[PDB]
Formats: sequence, structure tokens, C-alpha cells
Amino acid sequence: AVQKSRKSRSRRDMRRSHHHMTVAELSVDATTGEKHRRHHMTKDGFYRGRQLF
Amino acid sequence: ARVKRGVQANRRHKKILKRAKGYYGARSRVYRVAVQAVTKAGQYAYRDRRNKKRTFRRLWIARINAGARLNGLSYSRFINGMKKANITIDRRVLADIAMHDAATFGALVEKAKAEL
Amino acid sequence: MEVTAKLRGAAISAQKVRLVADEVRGKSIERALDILTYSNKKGAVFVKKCLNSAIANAEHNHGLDIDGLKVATIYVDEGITLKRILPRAKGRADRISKRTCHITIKVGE
RNA sequence: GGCUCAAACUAGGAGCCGAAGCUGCGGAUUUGAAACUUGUUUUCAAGUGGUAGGGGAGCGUUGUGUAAGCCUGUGAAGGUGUGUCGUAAGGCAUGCUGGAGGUAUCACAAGAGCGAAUGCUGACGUGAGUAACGAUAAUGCGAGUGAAAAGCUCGCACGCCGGAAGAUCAAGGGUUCCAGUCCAACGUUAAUCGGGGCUGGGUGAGUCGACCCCUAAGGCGAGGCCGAAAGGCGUAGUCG
RNA sequence: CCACUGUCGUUGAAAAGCCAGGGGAUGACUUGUGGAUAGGGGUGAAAGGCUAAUCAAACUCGGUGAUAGCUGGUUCUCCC
RNA sequence: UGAAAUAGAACCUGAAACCGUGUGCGUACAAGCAGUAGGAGCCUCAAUUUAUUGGGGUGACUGCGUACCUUUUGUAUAAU
RNA sequence: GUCAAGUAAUGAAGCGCACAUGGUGGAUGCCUUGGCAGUCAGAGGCGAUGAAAGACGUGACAGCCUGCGAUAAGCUUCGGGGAGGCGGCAAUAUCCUGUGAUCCGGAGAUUUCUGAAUGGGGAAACCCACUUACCAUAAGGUAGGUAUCUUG
Repeated sequence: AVQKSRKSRSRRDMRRSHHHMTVAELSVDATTGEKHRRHHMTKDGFYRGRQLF
Repeated sequence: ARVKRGVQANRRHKKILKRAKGYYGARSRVYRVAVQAVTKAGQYAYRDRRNKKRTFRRLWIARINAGARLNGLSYSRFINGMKKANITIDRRVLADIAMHDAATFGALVEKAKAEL
Repeated sequence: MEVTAKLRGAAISAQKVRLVADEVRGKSIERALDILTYSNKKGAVFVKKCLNSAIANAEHNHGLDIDGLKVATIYVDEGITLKRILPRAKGRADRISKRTCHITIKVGE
């Protein structure tokens, strides 16, 4: 249930090693030329040269 | 006449933590662990100061045995031949000669074998 | 040459902000800004905000060309902790650390 | 491991290895013996593992005299490294930081030395970014505002209570009530929202309640009784 | 109003609860307000039960730095 | 501005625990109080008429090595 | 150059030690407005002319502290003093001041309510009164008196 001896800093960092932040993929819409997440529509709303609104 | 222990305690603890430089974990950072490691390190140094002479005699004997067997003789007979020839060269010098000068050690083995 | 921005006192744990910082350390400002604006972590708003402050400093106070800038070095430090009481079962109390962090970003060629 | 005319056993023989034992070299020290003789010098002899414990010799820190001295803004104390010296406690010098104090030598006095006492106070770790986010009555979408909206306002739809989860009080609390304004702290998340911060407003009685008149239990109680003192009881009365 | 059974909970939503069942429910009943009984004392359809989350002698202060042939700790150095 | 702003109001100094970033070396075939006695390689400063020594950082590999205190006849003790 | 055998170096998801540079934190050093123990003197009480301790108010200015008491950071008088001042956090505004202000010392006046509280009561800062004199004509105001005990 509890430790018998306090974990060391190196041992604690070894578990943390795997944790990593996800980095989103980036594509530029040809019509609007703005950065946007892959397979996700742009801020403006232009997706694959189509008007959502 | 009150005495504050801060400055003297700081310097006392810094001495131990300085002697504990290079140690792992708490041993080089926190005093309760560092002080034991420093005392135990002193104990190991004290014991290995005795043990180093034995280890180096061991190494010299091994090298002298190797040289004597290259020249056709064993260590227990080569040293006996030295002692019968009244040659006082120590094992440290004998090992140095065996390692770095083969012909002189061959001459020494010849003298030992002539004395045997 | 290194222009600095500091964001002392963020209401977030340094351990959480460090994951964001590790991904923008050493990158160009454009790539770092892209990562931070498409990041899914709360630390990313603070890191982007400090990086933007640093870029503005380098462009206004020192007249640098931001086109050639880079995230020269970034690290997160622990700030002051707000100590709060958490009631538990059977009338027992626990202390709560609402941690803060200081974000330091330096940009340069 | 592996070993069979052995690397087993028996009886011998010769070599070597083998300890902090002995010897060799250098140094320190206790006692004793000799002499320049209170370390003034050199020697010799025997010693120098150590718990409880006894004896001897010192180190450092605070303060007093020495000291109206000496050092010190050409940088005191303190902090942090380095070099060097001594058997040790430790001393000395100096780079960096620091900004106003320190203290030589010898004496004198101690709140005079911390690693432990499930020791006390504060700070910070591991568990760990893990458990949990407090009734499984339920939310979906469109607008508004806003730096930002799953939670706020409005709208539509959905669901829950409905002898309550609706309304009026007493007790208790005391501004939590309404409006505007803000999101640092609080709200177990976000917050533009709030019983949160700040600034203003709001409580109108002959008939409601209190006060007031009356008294129950129970108190107190001119005189009175009792009791070492303090006080206890009690009549008329007065409160309740 | 009570608390007979079981699960859950046991660093709990809760320092005694929730859920499903259960008992009394016009009486030796339940409850609101005010008052009375005080520690070797009170009260007790009696369990040593209750007397402010404390009861084989409440709590606060004082005697008090109670006492403890017991446990723990007891801080710088070197020499014999 | 100030002499000084890592004297900027949580403000004289600013230690340690604890937590970051950077540079140098080592570490993914190897078992244990993590040190010590050796010791290759590498990096870095100084010399030196130029890879040889001296100082500093790391430590492949080999030998030895079961913490401290307390209490005990006796503790690495899995006794405190 | 092909094949075969043998054998180097290189790796770093992270980690370790050293150093450099930071964060946290508040030790250390220095400092004091505060305490402690004393010596030599003085004094040893305050109160029904209402005490100690309070509640509520009082400012140009919202809160607290300080002082003050409906004459409310205050008034009168008598001395000192001579240029600033309207107490502190804590400043601002209106102002005062050589016609002597602020400030200090002596005396006097005012001194709400509770509290021995003393007209009765009470859950302290509250309720209810009686009565003397005067004033008002309305549903009141001003100044008093009304506890108990002891001795005369």
C-alpha cells in the first residue's frame, strides 16, 4: 500500500520519461493559405475550397 | 552570553559535504547520509592501504611466474634460485624487468637455473 | 543575441508546463508558435503568451528581425504555492498545494 | 568447475604462497634512565586495540577587560569556492557576493559545540500528476456577451420534485436581500457567473409580533431563621 | 419515533451514515419552549448506562517542574 | 531613478533541503549498504620546444566491502 | 573488387557525477520599536461630586486605533514658546496662524448609556415609572428628588 523506502529522483524521472505532449499535424488550405490542423477545418471556415457558412 | 550555532554548524556541515563530493543521491547532498559515507570511505581507505601491498605483491608474483615459465622455470624454483644465488632484487623490480626487458629476465633465469 | 520575457506567477504547475516547454525548446519562432497555438494543454497558452511577449521585446526594444529568431532557451521554475485546507472523512484535514510557476523564454538568432 | 599411476588417502622429503605477526625504511607519542637541562637540546629502554570508567592536554563559539587600541566603503560581519598549514577540534590567505561593522594577544564568565530522544517550529520532498472532484433527477442545440462559453443571460426541446426539491413562519444567523461593477483569492474544473471583492440602495404599522397588564414551573427576596467566614432557607413582595 | 437483518461505505457524502427490508404508530407515546438535580456528586424500566463527539468517578485552573529502582536521548578534539 | 533595481515594494544579506536549464564524461549483456584501492579512455586548463608531465571533470574494467544509533551474551539483522 | 572469419568505434527513451546559471525558501550576519533583572529615591490607592472595565457615538473625508463625550481629535482661563499647524495607518481638500496658531504644564467647564448602579425591573449598554418646581397646550421639555445598611 505504501513505499518501504522513498523513491529516488532518478527512478521518478524514469517513469516520467514516457509522458510526452502531442503535436498536431499542420496543413495549409490552398484557397485561404492559413495554418490549420490536419483533417480539421480552418479558423475562417474554408475547408477544401468549400464554404461551410 | 548566548551562543548561536548557525555559522559553526554551517561550516561543520560544509566540510562533510565537501568530502562527500561525487557520491550518489543523498550521499552527496544531505548531511545525515553524507557523513556515514565519508566515515565508511575512510574505513575503506584505511583497510585498502593494508590490502594494496598484498595486491601488488600478488601482481608482481604473477608476472614473475609468467616470465620464468616463458624461460622454462616456475616461480617457486626461480625464487629459490634467486635466494641460492644471493640475488636481492625485489619482486617489484623483478616484475618490472620481466614486463619491460625480456633479455635481462632471461639472464636472471639463467643464473637461477645454474644455481639449481 | 538573447532577448528575454518572463511570465512569473502562472496559475499552473511547473511539471505540467514543462511538457509544453520541451516541445518548443530550440525551434524557430514560427514552428513554436504553431505548436503552441495547436497544443491541447493549458500550459500552452502561457508559453505562447510569454513567447509573444519575448518576440515583441526583440522586435521593439532591440530592433531584431523576427524572421531569423529562435527559441534559444526556455525553462519553467516553481512559483509561490498557495496553501489551502482540504477536509476529509472523519474530521481529518489535508493540505493542498495550488502551485504556480515562472516561465522564462529567451529568443535570439 | 572439475579431479581416478588424482587435483583422494597413508608415510616421508624439498620448494613456494600466505596476516595489520616479525624484520627493513620514515614519522608521531606515553613512561622511565642519563646529561647545556621546567621542550634546550640530543640519545637509550619498554610501551602506544579498547566498551563502562578514571587521568591528562587542547580546539572553536558568545560576552567582559586589554580597547578612546587595531582593522574597516582602497570594503566588517555573514554567504559561496580555491590554496595552504597542524595529530585533531581547527587556523591562515585569497577570488566572487555583501554593504557596516569586526577583533589581534593574554586573562575572565558561559544560554559554549547535535544525527538520532515515535524530540519542538518552519520549509520542502516520495506516494504522484496517482485516488478523488460529494446522491446515476439529464441534458441537446441556436443566438448574446466576452480574451476565452458544456456551466452565465435569452430562446426552443428534454428530464426531476410537486404532504415538496413548492409557499409562510418560529429558533438560529446578520446583509447572505436588490442594482451596478470586477475575476487576483474563494467556488473541489472553466467562469463573462455567485450566498466571492468593491460601490450604492433596500426593512415605513393603533390592528402582525415584541414591549406592556396577568400569572405556572423556577428564581431572587426589607424584616425572619440557620450557619466558622463564604453563605443556605424563607414570608411579604418582585421577576419569570 | 425506533433501530432487528443484509450489502455498501471503513484515508466514508457521514468521527456511526445510505439502500432494501423491519418494529411501535391513542399510548408506560412523540415533540417544541422555559426551568430543576453537579462529580465520590447527580440521574439511571439497571447497560456501570448517561452527565457537552471525554466517564469504574466530567471539564478548566491551581498543588505541579506530582512521582517513575522504567524506556528513550544526552552535542567538539587528541593522549595514557 | 538611485552608489547599487537578481536594493522594485512577498523589496538589507540570501544558506540547506527541494526543483529547473546548459556544458563535459559515463551508462541499454549487466545483479546487491553504491564506497574504497587500483585503472584504460575521454574532456578541459597550464606549462613543455610540443600528445610528455602537473591541476581539474567523468570513470570502462579488476580486488575488497551486509548503513548509523540504541539495547544486548550476541545485530546487516526481518529488534528500536 | 567479391566471398569467409575475426574485431573496433558510434549511439541515449531517460539516468548519473562535476561545474555554470536560476527558482523556491527564509537560515545566517548586522539592526531595533520590544522585553528581562536590578540600584537609588518617591508613592501605595481609585469610587455615590458615580470608580475599574466597557457599549455607542464624535472628523471635510469610508474603516481601525488614539483622544474626546451631544460644548464630543474637543471649550475657558493662567503660564512656557516663537513659526509652523488641524492625532497614526495616510494622504487629500477646505483652512488656521506674529490679533502668537500647533505644541507643553497648572486649574476650571462639558462629561451620552452600561457597570457598586442606588426610582422599580432586566437577557449590561434596555423596559417601565412616581414625585417637587417651572414652562408648553397638548399627548411634551428644563432642573432636581425617590436603593439598601450602620450611626446618630
